[PDB]
Amino acid sequence: QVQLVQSGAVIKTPGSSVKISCRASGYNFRDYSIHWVRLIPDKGFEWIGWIKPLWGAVSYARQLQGRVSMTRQLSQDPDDPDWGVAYMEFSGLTPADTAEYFCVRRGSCDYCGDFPWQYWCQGTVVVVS
Amino acid sequence: QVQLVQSGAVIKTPGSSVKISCRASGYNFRDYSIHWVRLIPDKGFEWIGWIKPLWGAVSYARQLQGRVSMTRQLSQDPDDPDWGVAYMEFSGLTPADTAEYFCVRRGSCDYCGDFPWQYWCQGTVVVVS
Amino acid sequence: IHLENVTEEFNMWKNNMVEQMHTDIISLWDQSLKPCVKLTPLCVTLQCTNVTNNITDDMRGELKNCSFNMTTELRDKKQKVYSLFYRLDVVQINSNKEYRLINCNTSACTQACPKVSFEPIPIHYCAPAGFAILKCKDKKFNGTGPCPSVSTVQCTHGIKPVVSTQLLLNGSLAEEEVMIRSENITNNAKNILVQFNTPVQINCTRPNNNTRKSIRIGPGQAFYATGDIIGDIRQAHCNVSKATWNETLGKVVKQLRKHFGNNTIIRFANSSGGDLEVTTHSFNCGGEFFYCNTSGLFNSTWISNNDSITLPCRIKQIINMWQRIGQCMYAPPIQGVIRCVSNITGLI
Amino acid sequence: GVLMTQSPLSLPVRLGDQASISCRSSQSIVYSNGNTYLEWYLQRPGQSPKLLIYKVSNRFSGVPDRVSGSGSGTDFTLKISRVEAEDLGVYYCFQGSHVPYTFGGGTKLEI
Amino acid sequence: QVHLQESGPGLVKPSETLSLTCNVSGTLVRDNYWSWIRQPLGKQPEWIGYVHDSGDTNYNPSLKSRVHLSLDKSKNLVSLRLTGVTAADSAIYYCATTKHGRRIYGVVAFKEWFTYFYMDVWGKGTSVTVSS
Amino acid sequence: APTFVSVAPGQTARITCGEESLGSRSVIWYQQRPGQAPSLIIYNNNDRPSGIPDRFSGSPGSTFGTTATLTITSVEAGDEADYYCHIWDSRRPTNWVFGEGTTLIVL
Ligand SMILES: *[C@@H]1O[C@H](CO)[C@@H](O[C@@H]2O[C@H](CO)[C@@H](O[C@@H]3O[C@H](CO)[C@@H](O)[C@H](O[C@H]4O[C@H](CO)[C@@H](O)[C@H](O)[C@@H]4O[C@H]4O[C@H](CO)[C@@H](O)[C@H](O)[C@@H]4O)[C@@H]3O)[C@H](O)[C@H]2NC(C)=O)[C@H](O)[C@H]1NC(C)=O
Ligand SMILES: *[C@@H]1O[C@H](CO)[C@@H](O[C@@H]2O[C@H](CO)[C@@H](O[C@@H]3O[C@H](CO[C@H]4O[C@H](CO)[C@@H](O)[C@H](O)[C@@H]4O)[C@@H](O)[C@H](O[C@H]4O[C@H](CO)[C@@H](O)[C@H](O)[C@@H]4O)[C@@H]3O)[C@H](O)[C@H]2NC(C)=O)[C@H](O)[C@H]1NC(C)=O
Ligand SMILES: *[C@@H]1O[C@H](CO)[C@@H](O[C@@H]2O[C@H](CO)[C@@H](O[C@@H]3O[C@H](CO)[C@@H](O)[C@H](O)[C@@H]3O)[C@H](O)[C@H]2NC(C)=O)[C@H](O)[C@H]1NC(C)=O
Ligand SMILES: *[C@@H]1O[C@H](CO)[C@@H](O[C@@H]2O[C@H](CO)[C@@H](O[C@@H]3O[C@H](CO)[C@@H](O)[C@H](O)[C@@H]3O)[C@H](O)[C@H]2NC(C)=O)[C@H](O)[C@H]1NC(C)=O
Ligand SMILES: *[C@@H]1O[C@H](CO)[C@@H](O[C@@H]2O[C@H](CO)[C@@H](O[C@@H]3O[C@H](CO)[C@@H](O)[C@H](O)[C@@H]3O)[C@H](O)[C@H]2NC(C)=O)[C@H](O)[C@H]1NC(C)=O
Ligand SMILES: *[C@@H]1O[C@H](CO)[C@@H](O[C@@H]2O[C@H](CO)[C@@H](O)[C@H](O)[C@H]2NC(C)=O)[C@H](O)[C@H]1NC(C)=O
Ligand SMILES: *[C@@H]1O[C@H](CO)[C@@H](O[C@@H]2O[C@H](CO)[C@@H](O)[C@H](O)[C@H]2NC(C)=O)[C@H](O)[C@H]1NC(C)=O
Ligand SMILES: *[C@@H]1O[C@H](CO)[C@@H](O[C@@H]2O[C@H](CO)[C@@H](O)[C@H](O)[C@H]2NC(C)=O)[C@H](O)[C@H]1NC(C)=O
Ligand SMILES: *[C@@H]1O[C@H](CO)[C@@H](O[C@@H]2O[C@H](CO)[C@@H](O)[C@H](O)[C@H]2NC(C)=O)[C@H](O)[C@H]1NC(C)=O
Ligand SMILES: *[C@@H]1O[C@H](CO)[C@@H](O[C@@H]2O[C@H](CO)[C@@H](O)[C@H](O)[C@H]2NC(C)=O)[C@H](O)[C@H]1NC(C)=O
Ligand SMILES: *[C@@H]1O[C@H](CO)[C@@H](O[C@@H]2O[C@H](CO)[C@@H](O)[C@H](O)[C@H]2NC(C)=O)[C@H](O)[C@H]1NC(C)=O
Ligand SMILES: *[C@@H]1O[C@H](CO)[C@@H](O[C@@H]2O[C@H](CO)[C@@H](O)[C@H](O)[C@H]2NC(C)=O)[C@H](O)[C@H]1NC(C)=O
Ligand SMILES: *[C@@H]1O[C@H](CO)[C@@H](O)[C@H](O)[C@H]1NC(C)=O
Repeated sequence: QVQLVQSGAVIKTPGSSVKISCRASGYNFRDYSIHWVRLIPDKGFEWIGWIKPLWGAVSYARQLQGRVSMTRQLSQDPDDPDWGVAYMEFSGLTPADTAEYFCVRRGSCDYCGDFPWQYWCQGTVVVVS
Repeated sequence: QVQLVQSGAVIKTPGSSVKISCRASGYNFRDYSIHWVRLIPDKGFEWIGWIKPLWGAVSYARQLQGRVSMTRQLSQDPDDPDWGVAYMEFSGLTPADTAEYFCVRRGSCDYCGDFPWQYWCQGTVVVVS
Repeated sequence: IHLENVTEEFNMWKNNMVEQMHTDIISLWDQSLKPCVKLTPLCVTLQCTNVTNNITDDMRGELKNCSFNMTTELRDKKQKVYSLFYRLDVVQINSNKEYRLINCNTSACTQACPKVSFEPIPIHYCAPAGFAILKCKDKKFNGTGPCPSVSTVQCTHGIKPVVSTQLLLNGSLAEEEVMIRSENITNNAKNILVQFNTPVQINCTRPNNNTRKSIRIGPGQAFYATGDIIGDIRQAHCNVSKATWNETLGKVVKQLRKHFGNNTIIRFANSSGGDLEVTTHSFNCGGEFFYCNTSGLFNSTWISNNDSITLPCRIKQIINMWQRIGQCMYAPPIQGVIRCVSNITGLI
Repeated sequence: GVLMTQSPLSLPVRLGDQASISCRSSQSIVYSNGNTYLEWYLQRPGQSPKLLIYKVSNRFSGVPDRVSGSGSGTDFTLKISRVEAEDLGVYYCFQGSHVPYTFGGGTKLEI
Repeated sequence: QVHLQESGPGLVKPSETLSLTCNVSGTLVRDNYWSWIRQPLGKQPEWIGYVHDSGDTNYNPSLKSRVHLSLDKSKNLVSLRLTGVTAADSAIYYCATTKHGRRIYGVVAFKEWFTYFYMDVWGKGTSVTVSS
Repeated sequence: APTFVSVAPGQTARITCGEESLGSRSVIWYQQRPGQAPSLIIYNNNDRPSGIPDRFSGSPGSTFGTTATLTITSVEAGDEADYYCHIWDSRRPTNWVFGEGTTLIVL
């Protein structure tokens, strides 16, 4: 199986920084990309960025640079190499940033492209005072 | 070669217990069974039982169960795997039990089956007061 | 495919391809160990005590809480750490009472890696180009003597490897009847394979609840010791059904009386003795090895005219399979209450 | 043998209701290419037995759209959605993987 | 209708063989499990233990040596003897009945169960005073 | 030592007592009226005997690693008594002494 567990929803004051940890398990974490996407109410989806955990190579959307940061943490043991953690840190909060955020993975088939996602985290609600 | 050494003869009081250690060397002891046979004067031969030294799987004659017991001791070293010890414990003595005891091994050839023996210990006299 | 007007004598006893499989499985069994940890730094002085439990004077506990010095990742510092062990893995070196491990006076030991599993899987053997595999397809066929309806095949059917001494598990079912097979039944030194038809379901469990606890021995080393036991210290056991077992003995007595005369008393008894894992019967249930007393089945006699059976087990952690001179295998403890369901299919 | 175990034999089925006749084989009936050859028979007292289905699913030419076979491995169940008076009588299973083939015992539909 | 009645000497010198009695009502001495419990002033009670006819004579391992319980089938009483009264012995003492119960949690054949006890009714007490 | 269980009448009181649990247990709750003898109120983990009043609910004894509690609702002036727990843990040995007293005073 492929499992993606996020953290819980959170109240945050305006102008703070928010950390969201997407934890993946059930596959070799060093192989696939982790993308972050947001759903704002009454806007449609909006892409945010992606990370490759093999070296932590990141890339961001244009209209959110200087505000987002991505880190990762691998499993370093010969027993349980599967699980991986990807942290998102999101700063410069506005009340427009109240939305729900999703971590996703590339679809596992070989003919599947880079963007069409298969597995989805349960979604995290971020709400700004 | 195959060598089989027993212990010495013994005077024993009636109703006691006796122990006989048949020692084998010259072959891989983890492979062949060890049988025990007795010679009573004016009775002919008589089978007693057998042991497989790999796990101590024993089997006894019916008319001596509850009285006899068998143990084995392997060689646990990477240099001398060959030598092995079998112990017989024989209890519930009568003066009819005064006889001569032999430890034997199956013949080494492929087609010769389980029972026709080849090698023989030098025999031990057990004499009951 | 099939073949007609054809008769071949077979043999199971002087057959090959079983002589190489006992070499193949051992040689493959060794390969899944050499990439794993050695236990040179763990053969060390132990300081043991009884686990917290209402202990009796006559009856005895079966878990020992032991503390010991151990190295760190660094070489200068050391640490004190504790675990739980069974009675069958410590011996008393000789006020105080300090123990040691059992296998340390003969061989250093290999921890198996907890990532790999020991569960059975189907294996299909196949013959290369220039050979063939014949298969007897007879109903009534005692395994020795000419089979009258052979059929060739490219590869064998599903062959799973299990490990068990008495009461072989997940076997192949008989077709209609119950069949006994042997080499020479008037001889006794050869075993007697009994293969019956209706499988006896067996439940086996350990109700205790474990916790594993990682201890770093050095760089990249992890000794998975047993942590704390939550709940009631209970004994692992197995259940079988009473009526199904009383029935399946009634079938095999009817089958056994064909070779021995109709007027014969047949009775059953516990095993005569020896080492541990031939008196009881052993198996692996999801990564842990049992040794379970089977006096509760073979207590019978047979005249020539809702309940269940529980039977209690013991758990060793180090095994010494195939009685190899330089070998042992510390098994890793596994989490949670554990059980498994199987089909007793044949006897030996 | 590869003898079929029919379950159940007798099914007194009222007119208009469903019916389910299962067979269980001793082995898998997988033919050496991938296409198992299963067959389901008719029988009335006084007629020769004739075929309804010749596959897991694909049916004999001339058989109406109420009889269906399904299953896998060993378990293979026939399902008739609406039962008429023609459906009464003995049904069977049949194998096609390897010779000799085995018939079952015979499953009677009644009222 | 059950109640008990304790009686002791009342004023006790130290290093003295104490003795106590307990009168019954309705239920005789043969019928039920009996128990003696002590309690110091302002303290938790101390279950000294229980007794019954035919070999049910378990004691507290705290005292374990200087205490011996007794019965009275003739007069139908329950009695007690203590040896060597100390200064900490000043406590109100309770004769009482108790009822059994088998708490089962595992398999019965493997002795995975235990017996618990609980006092249903109580007595009145007698403040045994240790003093010169 | 006396834990103060000052509660308003009509409310819910929760009395904790004893050692943190290890195995499966069986708890007994008593009470001690001032100047009088003891009296049982709860005999199993969640069972009260006949004739006793209700509204004394007990926690189930299968919880592993908690302290034995006792739930009272709608207290009064007659309920003024000291309390005692008496646990029977299936791992620890036989308890030859009761718990520590949790006195109950009504507002
Ligand atoms: C193999 O076969 C054997 C033989 O049949 C099986 O052994 C039986 O095992 C079961 C459970 O494993 C056991 O059942 C007990 O029954 C008791 C009497 O009914 C119950 O009192 C008890 O359950 C209570 O205890 C648990 C642990 O404390 C609680 O979690 C549970 O909720 C129950 O507790 C309630 O009741 C108490 C009463 O005071 C109360 O305090 C609690 O708060 C709660 O309200 C057990 O379930 C049988 O007695 C065993 N023996 C027999 C002959 O059946 C074995 O299970 C089989 N194994 C397999 C794998 O099949
Ligand atoms: C005789 O034949 C029978 C039939 O196969 C065997 O029974 C099976 O035994 C295996 C191994 O003992 C069992 O496999 C284990 O099942 C556990 C239960 O999980 C099941 O149920 C959950 C809940 O629905 C599902 O999510 C899950 O997919 C299973 O269907 C699993 O928890 C086990 O996984 C554990 O081990 C792996 C090892 O890599 C770990 O990575 C996991 O994290 C986890 O800890 C495992 O999958 C199987 O369930 C048994 N079958 C049945 C029907 O119960 C007998 O074992 C065999 N006899 C002998 C002696 O071997
Ligand atoms: C096996 O033996 C070890 C011996 O060290 C046990 O570990 C120790 O267990 C005691 C309790 O028996 C712990 O003491 C308690 O600690 C807590 C918190 O510190 C405190 O609140 C208590 O009052 C009491 O002092 C001790 O901490 C613990 N030490 C360590 C290092 O774990 C262990 O419990 C035994 N295992 C089993 C299963 O019995
Ligand atoms: C087959 O059944 C027989 C009959 O019960 C078993 O014999 C019995 O075995 C037990 C354990 O070996 C003996 O118990 C005693 O235990 C004490 C414990 O210290 C020990 O000191 C004694 O020397 C003895 O070992 C019991 O005495 C014995 N029965 C008789 C009549 O001697 C036998 O063990 C069973 N077979 C198997 C494989 O279990
Ligand atoms: C901890 O385990 C000990 C094991 O000895 C338990 O002590 C024993 O408890 C029984 C009551 O179940 C005592 O009485 C005996 O009962 C049988 C059945 O009626 C009776 O026939 C006997 O004559 C005997 O009276 C037994 O004397 C007692 N043994 C000892 C040495 O104290 C103890 O109850 C257990 N405690 C806990 C908290 O689990
Ligand atoms: C710890 O276990 C040991 C060994 O089991 C206990 O020592 C003896 O155990 C036997 C059988 O359990 C009893 O018959 C003896 O009476 C025990 N000897 C003593 C001096 O008690 C030991 O009691 C256990 N407990 C502790 C606290 O050490
Ligand atoms: C772990 O190592 C320590 C350090 O040596 C041991 O503590 C010493 O033990 C010896 C023998 O028992 C005593 O003579 C010393 O006095 C102890 N040292 C100190 C500072 O007290 C300890 O015994 C080892 N084992 C365990 C289980 O802790
Ligand atoms: C297995 O079956 C074969 C033939 O079905 C048996 O072989 C014959 O057995 C009879 C009596 O058992 C003898 O009179 C014949 O001489 C045997 N023929 C041969 C060629 O051996 C065989 O004995 C059976 N084995 C067992 C163990 O039942
Ligand atoms: C064995 O012990 C573990 C200890 O963690 C139990 O796991 C806990 O189960 C409870 C019950 O739902 C959960 O609330 C906890 O969150 C669990 N702990 C963890 C760390 O996940 C486990 O349930 C026990 N086994 C059984 C059969 O009860
Ligand atoms: C072994 O355990 C399995 C667990 O599923 C048992 O199967 C079920 O047992 C319950 C008993 O409470 C029955 O009510 C169910 O009908 C059983 N399931 C099925 C599909 O039959 C099984 O009975 C156990 N076997 C033994 C011998 O105890
Ligand atoms: C296997 O189970 C049997 C059945 O309980 C055990 O035999 C009992 O052993 C005790 C002593 O340990 C004796 O007091 C009983 O009399 C025995 N029962 C019978 C019917 O003889 C046997 O000990 C168990 N196996 C092992 C290795 O302990
Ligand atoms: C043990 O043998 C039984 C035979 O009765 C197997 O049970 C049947 O298995 C088939 C194939 O998996 C199923 O279609 C049937 O529904 C099963 N019957 C029942 C009553 O469950 C069983 O699978 C075998 N294995 C185990 C682990 O029990
Ligand atoms: C290892 O120690 C055990 C315990 O005394 C002993 O029985 C065994 O003989 C020892 N091993 C060797 C090879 O001496």
